[PDB]
Order: sequence, then structure tokens, then C-alpha cells
Amino acid sequence: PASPNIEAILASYAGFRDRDIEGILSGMHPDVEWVHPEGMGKYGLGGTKLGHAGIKEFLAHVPTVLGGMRLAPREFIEQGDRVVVFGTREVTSLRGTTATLDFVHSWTMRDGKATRMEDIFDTVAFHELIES
Repeated sequence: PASPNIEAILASYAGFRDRDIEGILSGMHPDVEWVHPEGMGKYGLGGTKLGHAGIKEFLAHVPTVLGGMRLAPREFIEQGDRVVVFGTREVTSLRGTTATLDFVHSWTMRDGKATRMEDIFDTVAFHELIES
């Protein structure tokens, strides 16, 4: 009996897992905001992206920096229209080097879709992986 917010979030994670843009966007409002750490600007993966168009820009740039990424959500903290997801993710460099890193995804929802999704993580360790 997963709540509608968590149901919509799970569908988007499935969309990223299966590389299905339709599924990713199924849980996003057209005016959604994607926020990543400023420290990722070194790789063009930091700051804010706006709308469906911004998400597509972001996902299209990732393969230029990383070899792969696989998310494993573990914990969902929900209060009202805020959902905080904790998990790990397997990240592969362009050289095929792999590491297990932590992620926090802070979701803001309205009417069952996301108005905001922010990714917070140890950017120093992420850079280490990218360059290895």
C-alpha cells in the first residue's frame, strides 16, 4: 500500500534503471526542478536544471563523464509532500572502475508528482571515482 508519492517516485527510479525517459518523467511535473551539488560544476553536472528539457539535458551529459550508474534505494522517509530517500549506488568510471557510494534524494511533491528533486552526496568521493 505504497502511498501515491512513493508510488510515483518508485516509477521514476524504474525509469532510470531501465533507461526509459517516459518512466522517469512520469513522476515529474513539467516545471520540475532538478538540483545537484555545486561541486559537480567541474563536470557540468552541478546546479539546477529546469523542466523535462533540463532532465533530458542532464541525462545526455552523464555518459560523457561516467561509464554507468545504478541506484539502490533503501529507505523512504515521508512526511506530507516531502520524501527523503537514502540508498547506495554503484558508479562506474569511463575506465570501468567501480565504487559503491551513498546518495540522498530529497523530493518535494504536489498532487502525486515531483516539483523538486535534489541529490546530495559526498562530491569529493564522487570526483575520486570519476578520475579513477
